Amino acid sequence: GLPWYRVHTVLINDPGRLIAAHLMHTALVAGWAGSMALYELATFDPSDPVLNPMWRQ
Amino acid sequence: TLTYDDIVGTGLANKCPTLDDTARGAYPIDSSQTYRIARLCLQPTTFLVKEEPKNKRQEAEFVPTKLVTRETTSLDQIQGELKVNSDGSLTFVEEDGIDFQPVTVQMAGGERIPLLFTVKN
Ligand code: CLA
Ligand code: CLA
Ligand code: CLA
Ligand code: CLA
Ligand code: CLA
Ligand SMILES: CC1=C(/C=C/C(C)=C/C=C/C(C)=C/C=C/C=C(C)/C=C/C=C(C)/C=C/C2=C(C)CCCC2(C)C)C(C)(C)CCC1
Ligand SMILES: CCCCCCCCCCCCO[C@@H]1O[C@H](CO)[C@@H](O[C@H]2O[C@H](CO)[C@@H](O)[C@H](O)[C@H]2O)[C@H](O)[C@H]1O
Ligand SMILES: CCCCCCCS[C@@H]1O[C@H](CO)[C@@H](O)[C@H](O)[C@H]1O
Repeated sequence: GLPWYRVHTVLINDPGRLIAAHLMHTALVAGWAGSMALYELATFDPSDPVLNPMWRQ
Repeated sequence: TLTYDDIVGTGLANKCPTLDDTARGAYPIDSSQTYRIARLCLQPTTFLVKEEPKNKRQEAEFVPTKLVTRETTSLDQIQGELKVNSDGSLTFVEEDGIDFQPVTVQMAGGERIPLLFTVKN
């Protein structure tokens, strides 16, 4: 069968499923962006942009 | 001349009475007569809270806040003595009334500041 490092080659001749996989990747990236922003908001201290700005945190 | 049923639920009960733009006259004070304040009303429109800086040597500012306990903030039905002093000055001595309100305001970022808004004594 396909070796583990080639499992995704089944997409090469399946435009529909390739688009699905790309949609899923895009979903994951957008989801990461959302999650990351939420976590940063849950941990960010806005009270001192002078000596405690975002890049210190 | 409003009744309770005109007023109930409108938010008007937490507002102090007002005077027209025409009321710019003068109320004469007779030194011989005794005076009282029959009704004192105080309606807060803004609650400011002094920020607490980190370096402690920076000028602290009073910042705006958001009222979160609704139209429950006004002091009213306060009465007291109005003394005429030797120098012609007047001194109000509060004797009674609804002269406090617990108030919670919220700072930017969510910190809540409860206070006993008051003019007791
Ligand atoms: C963008 C991500 C992505 C997408 C769109 C695809 C898409 C596809 N995969 Mg691939 N795959 C991926 C990542 C992805 N894969 C990763 C990271 C691995 C290594 C685990 C694999 C290993 C793999 C194998 C062995 C096979 C596929 C196969 C396929 C095809 C069929 C679906 C399937 O069985 O996947 C199954 C994939 C998973 C269930 C991924 C596991 C999820 C990981 C482990 C994270 C766990 C998720 C959880 C929410 C996060 C935990 C957080 C942690 C703190 C606990 C489809 C084209 C199949 C195929 O068609 O072969 C011919 C197939 O046999 N994939
Ligand atoms: C645009 C990015 C991109 C895309 C769409 C592909 C797509 C492909 N690669 Mg290629 N490749 C890429 C970049 C990419 N590659 C990069 C940057 C490298 C150097 C690291 C390679 C080196 C490489 C080799 C050596 C091979 C491929 C192969 C393949 C084919 C099969 C892949 C598969 O089934 O993996 C299956 C993978 C798994 C089941 C698990 C992999 C788990 C990885 C190692 C760790 C976890 C990764 C993590 C989840 C990703 C985080 C996101 C990332 C941005 C950091 C598929 C066409 C294979 C091929 O040509 O087959 C004919 C193959 O042999 N690629
Ligand atoms: C007709 C004009 C047209 C338009 C506007 C696009 C636009 C796009 N195509 Mg392309 N494509 C076209 C013609 C078109 N294509 C043709 C004729 C072919 C040959 C069949 C392709 C083959 C092709 C492939 C194989 C792939 C794309 C992909 C993409 C997307 C990559 C960017 C992305 O995902 O952003 C992120 C998305 C957003 C920010 C939101 C988009 C909002 C959507 C479009 C609203 C939905 C409207 C409609 C009902 C959905 C389908 C519309 C369709 C025109 C795309 C983008 C939406 C890639 C993709 O879909 O990856 C996920 C991809 O893998 N296209
Ligand atoms: C420019 C931006 C960019 C590009 C070009 C890619 C490209 C890719 N990503 Mg995506 N990704 C991105 C941004 C990007 N990513 C972002 C911002 C996020 C949010 C964190 C993701 C989240 C994400 C997930 C969850 C997955 C992908 C996967 C993929 C691969 C799908 C094709 C494949 O089968 O490769 C085959 C695999 C390779 C060619 C190996 C890539 C190895 C990378 C470059 C380094 C891995 C480091 C090390 C070995 C393991 C990490 C440490 C470990 C302890 C976690 C492709 C390489 C999928 C994948 O890897 O499938 C197996 C997958 O599951 N990405
Ligand atoms: C729907 C539209 C949309 C909008 C308005 C936003 C807006 C935003 N995104 Mg989100 N995002 C979206 C869709 C969107 N996103 C999608 C579909 C994904 C999944 C892929 C993401 C994944 C994502 C991640 C992982 C992150 C964001 C982040 C952000 C913020 C920073 C933007 C930035 O710096 O990008 C910069 C964009 C570029 C530098 C674009 C480079 C374009 C290259 C150079 C083009 C190369 C190819 C081209 C064909 C070359 C020829 C061009 C031609 C004219 C010559 C901003 C609020 C960031 C954030 O703050 O998260 C909370 C962040 O980390 N987004
Ligand atoms: C369904 C639905 C929905 C929902 C959705 C959601 C909720 C989503 C979520 C999403 C999410 C929440 C996502 C997330 C994602 C994430 C990710 C994707 C991540 C990844 C990661 C990575 C990849 C990493 C790696 C690493 C490590 C681990 C270590 C170091 C190095 C590195 C960085 C490499 C709604 C309601 C809207 C509507 C429609 C329907
Ligand atoms: C569709 C999915 C939506 C999911 C929603 C998830 C959103 C998560 C991020 C939003 C920001 C949350 O921000 C949240 O704020 C308050 C105050 O800073 C913090 O709360 C912390 O501080 C406050 C005030 O000092 C304390 O009363 C509380 O006990 C303490 O845990 C949380 O630790 C933080 O996480
Ligand atoms: C998808 C986002 C839904 C979650 C929004 C959470 C409310 S927003 C949240 O409010 C807190 C208290 O006022 C602040 O400390 C914090 O900085 C702010 O991000």
